[PDB]
Amino acid sequence: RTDPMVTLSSILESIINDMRDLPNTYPFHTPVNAKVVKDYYKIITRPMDLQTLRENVRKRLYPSREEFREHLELIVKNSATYNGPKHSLTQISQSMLDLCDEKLKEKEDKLARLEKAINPLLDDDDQVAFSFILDNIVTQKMMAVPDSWPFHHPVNKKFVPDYYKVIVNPMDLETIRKNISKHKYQSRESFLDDVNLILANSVKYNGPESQYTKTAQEIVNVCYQTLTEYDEHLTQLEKDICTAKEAA
Ligand SMILES: C[C@@H]1COCCN1c1cc(C2([S@](C)(N)O)CC2)nc(-c2ccnc3[nH]ccc23)n1
Repeated sequence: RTDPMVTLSSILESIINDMRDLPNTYPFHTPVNAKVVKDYYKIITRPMDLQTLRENVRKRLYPSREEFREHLELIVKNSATYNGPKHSLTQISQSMLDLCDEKLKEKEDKLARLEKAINPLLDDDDQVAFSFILDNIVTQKMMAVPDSWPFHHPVNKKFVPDYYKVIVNPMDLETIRKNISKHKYQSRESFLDDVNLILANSVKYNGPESQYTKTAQEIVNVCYQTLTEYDEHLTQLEKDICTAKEAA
């Protein structure tokens, strides 16, 4: 009878209420006015605030606590970049994230039940096993490529100011890991689309002959090599995930 997305959304909104009530948080309650803070979008790529977060909850945009927390954490990350890692505003934003984490921990079993009702694949043992393997390929093989650090995380526009003018469809290994953690990939095909986007963006930003692109090529190649080594197992997992998906 009960729509678990409604129940989840009410929990998330309550957390937003609690974070809004923390001291000195008003600078985070609504979007930054980028006409008064005239350099804001030259530095920040993914703006976020509590009003936008709440509207997104009400748009039923967060099927689990992961997607919600990712957006909440942008508030902290943006403040660390724009104001500084130890600025009072960054400490204030971190106090909101800390409270969120306390509330999520209090409610973790309830949240897990709602999340699996919304998306039964989150509790499917073949999906979980498939995602586990992908994450290990990323951390033990792809991130182990020498000098692969430029590809481990999203580019910070503060440090590479023209990056997102050139690269409008960015991708990086942390984002892929976040996608794995959310069970975004049900087979290798979608995973390889994101992996190859890293390489394509290197060709575009750094050039096809750049050492950065040679490193990106090595990341892609070790991914192919490892997927091949695990092909028989991965194929069975993919088949069983498909079956579970048809059933859900
Ligand atoms: C532009 C280069 C090459 O293509 C891939 C992305 N690349 C990055 C990525 C990063 C990040 S980061 C610190 N989160 O922004 C993700 C790790 N950083 C710097 C960088 C930053 C400052 N000076 C630099 N000099 C040369 C590179 C460079 N390049």
